[PDB]
Amino acid sequence: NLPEHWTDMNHQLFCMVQLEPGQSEYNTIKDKFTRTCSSYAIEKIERIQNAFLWQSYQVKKRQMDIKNDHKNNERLLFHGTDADSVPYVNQHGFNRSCAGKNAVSYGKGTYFAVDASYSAKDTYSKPDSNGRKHMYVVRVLTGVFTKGRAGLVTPPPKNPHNPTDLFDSVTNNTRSPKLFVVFFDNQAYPEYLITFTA
Amino acid sequence: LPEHWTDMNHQLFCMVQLEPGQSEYNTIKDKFTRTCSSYAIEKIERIQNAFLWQSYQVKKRQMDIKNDHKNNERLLFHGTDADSVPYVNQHGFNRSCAGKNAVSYGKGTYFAVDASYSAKDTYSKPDSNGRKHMYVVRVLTGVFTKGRAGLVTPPPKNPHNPTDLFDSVTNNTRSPKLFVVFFDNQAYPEYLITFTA
Ligand SMILES: Cc1ccc2c(c1)sc1nncn12
Repeated sequence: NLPEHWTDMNHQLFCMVQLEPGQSEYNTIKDKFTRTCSSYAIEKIERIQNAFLWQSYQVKKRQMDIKNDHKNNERLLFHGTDADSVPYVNQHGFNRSCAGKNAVSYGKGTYFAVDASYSAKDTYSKPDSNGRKHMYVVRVLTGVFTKGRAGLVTPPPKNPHNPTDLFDSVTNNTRSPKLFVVFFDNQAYPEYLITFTA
Repeated sequence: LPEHWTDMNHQLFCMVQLEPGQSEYNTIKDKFTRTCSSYAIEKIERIQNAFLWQSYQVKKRQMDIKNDHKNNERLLFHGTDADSVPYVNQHGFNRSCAGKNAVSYGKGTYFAVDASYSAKDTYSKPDSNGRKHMYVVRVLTGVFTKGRAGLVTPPPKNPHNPTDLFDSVTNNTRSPKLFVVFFDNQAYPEYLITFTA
C-alpha cells in the first residue's frame, strides 16, 4: 500500500516530485520551516517517493504501534545535511554509521531536530558550491524516549534488569525535547527535501 | 509466519527447544557437524521472532525484485558471547555492537560459511561453564564483491551510479568463507546451537 496521493511512478521505485506553492502540502512545510528560519528563503520543496524505504519504515511503525500502549510514536523532524549525502539519503535513508558527531552528543546515532533553525546551521546543512542548503523533513519513530548519553550505540533499556527491553529513541531533554537520536535503520523516512539559500 | 514454527499463544517472540532425532533437529545438527563433529551439542533452539522475521522477509522481497531473481539467500553461521544472546534473539544482528573482533572486510556483521570458523573462542566465547553459542542465520548475501577495511556500506556495482550498491561483501568471490552485511534486517537468526569443545 503506497499512499494514493503519490504521483504514479510507472512501475519504477524512486521519484522526487517538486511541490507547488499555494498547495497545503507545500505551505504547511514552509510554515513549519519559517517558524524558526525566517532569515532564509526556500528555492523548492520535493516530496520523496521511495517505495522500499516507505515499506520498511511503515513495517517498523506498525511494530512500534503494536509494542507501545496507544502512543503517538511518530514525530515530524528536520535533518540538515551536505549535498554529497543527498543522493545516498534519497535512495537509502539515514545511516548511523555515516552520522556526524553532534556538538552535544546524546549517543552515536542519527540526529533529528524539532526546530528547522537547528538543522539550518552550516555544520549540518553545509552550503554547496552554489550557496544551496539541504534539509530533510522526516517521519521519525521517536516512540518512548529518555535523555541520552554520549556513550550509547543503541537506546538504553527501560529497566537495567531487562537489558533487551529498549527505549525507542533518546532526546537531549525529555521535558523540552529539541533533539532525537535513533540507532536503527528504517526508523526514519525522508519525506521532503527543502532546498534553500540566504 | 512459517508453517514449521509452533503456536505462540498470540505472542510475538519465543525460543523453542527442538526435539532430538526429529527431521528439523537432524537437518540443523548435520550443518554444524559437517565441520564441528568434534564438538558436543547440548541443545538447538528455533528463534521465533515475528518482528525480525517480518522486516527480513520485506528486505528479501525488495532484493528479489531489485536483483531480478530469487537466489539472494544463504545459510550462514555466527558465533557470539553468552551476554549477546538475548540481544540477538530479540533484536537480531547490529553492526554498532562490535568490540575487539576484526572488521578487516568492513564495519558490518560477520557470518561464516563453515560452523568451524564460528566455533573459534574469539567469536563463540565459552562462558564460566564452557558453554559456546552459534547461530544458524538466513543472510541476504544477494550480489557480492570482495570487501576491504573501513567500508561502512558495500561498494557501488558501477561508480557511474554511486547509489546502486552490492548486497554484501566477502573475503573471496570465487570461494567465499565469510560474508559481511551492513544493514539491519539483512540477517534472520533462525537457530541457536548451545555446544562445548
Ligand atoms: C574476520 C571475522 C570476524 C568475525 C567473524 C568471522 C570473521 S567468522 C565469524 N563467525 N562469527 C563471527 N565471525
